[PDB]
Amino acid sequence: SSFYTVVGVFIVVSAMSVLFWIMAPKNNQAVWRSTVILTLAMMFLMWAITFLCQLHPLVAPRRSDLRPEF
Amino acid sequence: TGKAWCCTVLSAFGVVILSVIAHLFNTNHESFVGSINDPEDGPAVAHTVYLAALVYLVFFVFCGFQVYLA
Amino acid sequence: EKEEAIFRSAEMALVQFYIPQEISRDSAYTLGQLGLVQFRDLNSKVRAFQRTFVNEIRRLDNVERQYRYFYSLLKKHDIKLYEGVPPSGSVIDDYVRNASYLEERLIQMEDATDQIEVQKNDLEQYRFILQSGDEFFLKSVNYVTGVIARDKVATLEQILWRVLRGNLFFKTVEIEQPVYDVKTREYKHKNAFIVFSHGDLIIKRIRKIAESLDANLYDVDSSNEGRSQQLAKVNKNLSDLYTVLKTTSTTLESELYAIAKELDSWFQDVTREKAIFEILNKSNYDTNRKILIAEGWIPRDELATLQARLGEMIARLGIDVPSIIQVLDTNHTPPTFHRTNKFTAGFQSICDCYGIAQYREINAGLPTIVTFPFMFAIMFGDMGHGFLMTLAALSLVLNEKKINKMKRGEIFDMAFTGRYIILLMGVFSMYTGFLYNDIFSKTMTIFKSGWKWPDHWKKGESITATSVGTYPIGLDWAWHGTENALLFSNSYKMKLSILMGFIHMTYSYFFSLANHLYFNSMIDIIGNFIPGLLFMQGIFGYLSVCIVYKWAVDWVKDGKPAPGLLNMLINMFLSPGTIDDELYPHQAKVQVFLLLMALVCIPWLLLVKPLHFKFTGDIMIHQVIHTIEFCLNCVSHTASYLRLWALSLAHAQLSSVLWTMTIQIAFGFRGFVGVFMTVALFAMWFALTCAVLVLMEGTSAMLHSLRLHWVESMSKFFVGEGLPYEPFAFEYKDMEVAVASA
Amino acid sequence: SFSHFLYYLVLIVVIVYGLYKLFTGHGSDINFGKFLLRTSPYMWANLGIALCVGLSVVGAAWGIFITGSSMIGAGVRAPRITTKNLISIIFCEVVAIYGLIIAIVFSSKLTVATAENMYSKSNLYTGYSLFWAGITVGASNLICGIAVGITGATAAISDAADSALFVKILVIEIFGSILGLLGLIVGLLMAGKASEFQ
Amino acid sequence: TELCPVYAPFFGAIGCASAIIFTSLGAAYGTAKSGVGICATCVLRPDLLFKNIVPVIMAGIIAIYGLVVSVLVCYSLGQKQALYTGFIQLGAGLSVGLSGLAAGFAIGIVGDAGVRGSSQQPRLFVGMILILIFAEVLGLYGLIVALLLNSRATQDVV
Amino acid sequence: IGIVGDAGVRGSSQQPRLFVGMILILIFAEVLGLYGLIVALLLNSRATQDVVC
Repeated sequence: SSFYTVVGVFIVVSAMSVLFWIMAPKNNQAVWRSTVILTLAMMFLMWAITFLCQLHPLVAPRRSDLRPEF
Repeated sequence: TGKAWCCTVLSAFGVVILSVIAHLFNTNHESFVGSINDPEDGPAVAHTVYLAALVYLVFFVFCGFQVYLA
Repeated sequence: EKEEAIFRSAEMALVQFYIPQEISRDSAYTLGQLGLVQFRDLNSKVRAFQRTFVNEIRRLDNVERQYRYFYSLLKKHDIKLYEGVPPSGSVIDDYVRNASYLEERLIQMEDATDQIEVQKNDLEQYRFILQSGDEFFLKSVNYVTGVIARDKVATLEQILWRVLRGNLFFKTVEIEQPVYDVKTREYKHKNAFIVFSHGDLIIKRIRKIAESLDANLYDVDSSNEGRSQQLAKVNKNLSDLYTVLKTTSTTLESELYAIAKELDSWFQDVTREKAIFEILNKSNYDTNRKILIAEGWIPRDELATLQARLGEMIARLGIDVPSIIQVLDTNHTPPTFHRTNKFTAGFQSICDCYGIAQYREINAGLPTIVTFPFMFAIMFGDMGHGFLMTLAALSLVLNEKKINKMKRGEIFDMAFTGRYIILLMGVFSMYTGFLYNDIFSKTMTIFKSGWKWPDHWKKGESITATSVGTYPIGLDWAWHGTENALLFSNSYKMKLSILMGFIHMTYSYFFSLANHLYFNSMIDIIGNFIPGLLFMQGIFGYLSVCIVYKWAVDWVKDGKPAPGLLNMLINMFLSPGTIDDELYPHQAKVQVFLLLMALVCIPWLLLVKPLHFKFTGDIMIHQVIHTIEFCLNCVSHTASYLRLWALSLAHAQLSSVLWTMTIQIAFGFRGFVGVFMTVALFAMWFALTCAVLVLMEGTSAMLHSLRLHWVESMSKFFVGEGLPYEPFAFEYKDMEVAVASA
Repeated sequence: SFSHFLYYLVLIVVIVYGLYKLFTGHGSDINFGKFLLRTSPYMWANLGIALCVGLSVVGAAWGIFITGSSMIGAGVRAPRITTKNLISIIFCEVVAIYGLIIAIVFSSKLTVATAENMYSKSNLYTGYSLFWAGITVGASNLICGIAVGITGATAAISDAADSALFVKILVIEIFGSILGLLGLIVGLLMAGKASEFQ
Repeated sequence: TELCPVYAPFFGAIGCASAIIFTSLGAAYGTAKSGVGICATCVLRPDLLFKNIVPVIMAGIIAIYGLVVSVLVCYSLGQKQALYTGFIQLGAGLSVGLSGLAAGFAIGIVGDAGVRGSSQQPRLFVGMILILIFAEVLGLYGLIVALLLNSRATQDVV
Repeated sequence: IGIVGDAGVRGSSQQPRLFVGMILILIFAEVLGLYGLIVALLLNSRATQDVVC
C-alpha cells in the first residue's frame, strides 16, 4: 500500500512489545523480555525491509517462458 | 542398524514432499507448470509423482516396521 | 530476591571462612554440596609446605588411579558398572586400603591370565599352521613356516626374494582374527607364511630373517598328513589350556563383578574427598588457633543460603564454630557469573567462547539468543531447510530428558548442547525463507501477487509485469522464474544486510552506553561514546535512512531520477556540497553538516578523554589506538554485514542448482522409468540438500553469524577479560571421561 | 625450461616480425601510438582500478600470511607475542585500505563519455592516468605489503626471542608502511587532474 | 557501433568467469591448505576437529564473494552492451577475483599454520581467528570495489 | 615403450615369467602408435578425395 502500512505495523508491534514488557513473566523476566521484544524487532524490521523494497519498485518482473494461458 | 532409520527418515520426507509436489502438479501450480520449460503434462506428472510417493510410502512402512522389530 | 543475573553478571562478595580444624572436612563437604563458593588459592605463592594436605591428595590420586585401572579392566572384559553426610574419615582409609589390596590381586590375576593368553595364542597360531592344506606345504628340513604380522608380510617376501636371488616359493595366508601382542599391546593382524629352500645355511638365514621381523616360527613335521599327530597334540594342549584359562577367567571376572557393583560409588566418594582436600589446600592454616582461613567468591544473593547451610552444619556439629562467615571488602576482580538455564546456556556458551564478560558488564549472550539465530536465518533463508533443521532441533529438545543421562559423544553432544540454538535457527530460517519466499528453491503463492502480467502474449515472448500493489509479507512470487529476479533480490538483500547490520551495530553500541552508565564513567560517555555514536550514525545510519527513504519515494511517478545511494555516499565525501541526483530537498546542506560532524568526531574521540586526563601519557596512545580502531571498524563492519546477502545468495543458488539438477529432471519422464527416476532423484536431491545446504551452508552461516557477533557486535560493547565463575561444587564424574582424560 | 623457451620464442617472433615490417617499409604499421589512441579509455581506467585494488589486496594478504605464519609458529612457545604482533597484521591491512580508497576515488571518475568525445584529449588522459595511478598504487601496495609482512615476521620472531626487541622491528615496519603511503599519495597526484569521462 | 561493438560482451563474460574462477582458486587453495593442516592436527587431537574447521569456512566465503560478483555481472550482460559496461564488468570481476585469490591463499597459509599452532598452543586459536578475519576482509574489499563498479555499470549507457 | 621396456627388462632379469607381461604391456603401448597410424592413413586417404582447384 504505502509507507503508512509499515508505520501501522510498527505501531502494532510496538504496542505488543510494550504490553509484553509490562506482562513478562517474573521467572526469567529479562530472558523473556529480551528474547520476545528483540525477536519482534528483528522480524518486523526484516518484514518492513521486504515490504519497502517492493513498495515502489524500480525493476519489474520480466520473463520469456510464461505460457499465455496462465 | 542405522540404515533402517535413515531410510525411514528419507522415505517419510519423500512421502511428504512428493505428495506436496504431486498435488501442486495436479492443481497446475504456477511454480511447477507455469514455465515453458516445465512439464506440459501437469496431472500426468502428478500421477508419476504420486506413484513415486507411494513407492516411498512402501519403503517407509517396511523400514519403520523393521526398525521397531529390530 | 534471587537475582536473575542474565542481563549482567551476578553480584559477588568475597567471604572469609574461619573454619576450625576439627570440622574442616565437614565444612568443605557442606560447601561442596552448596556449590556456590569459588575459593581463592591463598597458597598460590610457591614456598615450603605450600599445601598442608599433599599426602591426602597423593593418597586419593593413587586411589583414583587404581579405580581407573579397575575400570580399564572392566571395559577389557565388557563388564558394566552399576551406575544406580560426609564419609566417616575411616571410610576413606578403608577405600584406600581396599583399592591397594584389590589392585594387587587384580594385577596378579591379570598377569596370570595374560601368560595363559599369550601361550594360548602361540598354540592357536601353531594349530592354524598345522590346520593348513596340503598344497600350502607343497612347493632334513625343506621349508620354514611361521606366523608374521600383516604389516611385515610384504617386507619379509621382499627380503626373502632378495636373499634367495629370486627362486622364491613363498606362500602367505591371512589369519581371520587379529591376535594380541604383548610387545606393542596391539591387536595385530597376522599371516601364516611358508617358504621353501633346501640348504641348511639358507634355512637358518631365512629363520633369522623371519625372527628379526618378530615372526613366530614353527616346526611342522612334514609336507604330508603326518602332521595330524602334531595337530592332535596341539588340540590336547589347547583343551587343557582352555580349561586352565576358564578356571582363571571365571575367578577374575568374579572379582571384577564384585568391584563393578560398587566401583562408581567408590570413585564418587574418592573424587569428592580429593576435591575437598584440594579446597582445604587453598586455605591458610593458622597453626596458632588451629583455624583454616578460606577466601571464596560467592554470589551476594546466595550469601544468606551460605550462612543458613553453614549454620545448620554447625548446629549439627555442636556449638563450637562461632562466626564461620565474614564478608570482607577487596580490590580483587570478582568472577563473572550468569545464571543460565537449558534455553540460554548454549548462547551464553557461544558468547563466552570469545571471552568471559567483565564483572557486571552487559552480557552478550542475552541479545545473542535472538540475534545469532536470526543472522543465521538471514544467511539461511529457506523454509524447506529451515523446517528440516527445526525438525532436527525438535527431536533434540522433545527427547531432551531421554537424551540427558545418555552417552552422546562429540557430534551428538554438540547438537544436544546447542539444541535450542538449532531450534531458534530453524524457526527463524523458516520465517526468513517465508520473507524470501523460498522453500527448497520454490516459492509460495500465499497472497495475491502485486504484479500483473500482460493480458496476452505469444509463446516465448518477453513480457514485463505491471505493479498493481505490494505483496503483504515476503518477496512477491511473481519474481520466481523471471530473468531479472536476482536483479531485484540482490538489491533487496544487499540493502537488507546493510540495514540489519546497522541495527545490530547500533544496539551493541548502546550496550556500550549502558555499560558506561552502570560503571558511572561519564568521561567515557562524553569522550568515547558520544563522538563514536555521532560518527557512526551521521555516516552509516544516514546511509540506512537514505536506503529506507529511497524505498519510500516513488521516483517513476514523481518523474525524478532514483539516486544511486553508493554514488551519493561516495560523493558525500569526495565532492561535498554537490548532489548529482537529489534524494531529498536540502540534501547538500544536510550532507555537508553530517560530513563536518563525522570529521569533527575523530578529534573529539582522539582528544577529549586524554585531554581531560592531562588538563584535569599512556591514556593518549590508548585513546588514539581506540579511535583508529573504531573509525576503521565503523566502516569495515558495515561492509562485513554484506556477508548476510552473500551467503543468502549462495544458499539460494545452491538450492536452485540442486533442484534444477536431480529432482526437476525426473518430472519430465513418465511410466515405470519415470517413477523409478523420480524416486532415485528425490533420494539424491535429499542427500545433497542435507549434506550441502543444511550441513555445508548451515555451518558456514553459523560461523559467519558467530563472526558478526564476536567481531562486529561485541567489539562495540564487550570489554571481556573477566574471570569465569567456577564455584567449588560436587558432580557425578564419569568413568569414561576420567579414563579418557588420563 | 619450458617457460624460458616461450620467452625466447616470443622474443624471436617479435624481433623477426619487427624486422620484417621494418625491411618491407611498414615499420610504422606497428603503431603503438595509434593503439593507445584507438583503445578504449575505459579499458585503461577499469584495469587501473581493478589492478589497484587487486594488487593492494594481494600485497596485504601476502604480508598477512607471512606475518601470521611466523606469529603462529613463534606463539607455540611465546603465546604472549600475539596481541601486540597483531600490529603487523594491521600494517598489512592498511595497504589494502589504501587500494580500496584509491579504487573508490578512481571509480568516481568512471562516468560515461559521449560517443563523439570518447577519444578526446581529456578522456585519453583520464584513461592513461587511472591505469597508471592504479598500477602505481596497487604495485606499491603489493611491494609494501610483502615488505611489511616480512618485517612483521621478523618482529614476531624477535618478540618471541625477547620482549624488548619488538619495538625496533616495529619501527622498521613503520618505515615499510611509508612505502604504501607514498604509493597512495602518488596515485592520488597522478589522477589528481584527471577529469571524469565526458 | 562505436559505443557498443560486438566484442563488448567478451569483457563482461570474461569478468564473470574471472570473478568465479579466481575466487574459487583462492578458496580451493585455502580449503586444501587448511584441510591438510586440520587432518594433520586431528590425528592426535580429534577433539579440535570442528573447532579447526573455521579456516575452511572462511575460505568458502571467498568463493561465495566471487559467486556474488559473477551473478551481478552476469545479470548485467547483454548482446548490445556498451564497451563502457563490458569494461566495468571486467573490472568488477578482476577486482573481486584477484582479491579473493589473495585472501584465499592467505587464509590457507594462516589457517594451516594456526591449526597446527593451536594443536600445540590453545591460546593461538584466538590469534589465528583474528588473522583469518583480517585475511577475509580482503576478499570483502575486492567485493566492495566490484559492487561499486557494478552499481555504476548501468549509468547513462546508450 | 621406452619406460615400460626399461622396467620390464630390468624386472625380467630377475623374474623370467615377467617377460610375457612386458610383451603384453609393450603391445598395448605399440597399439597407440598403431592408432595414430590408422588415423593418419584415413586422413591421407581423404586428402585428395573430392578435392578441386
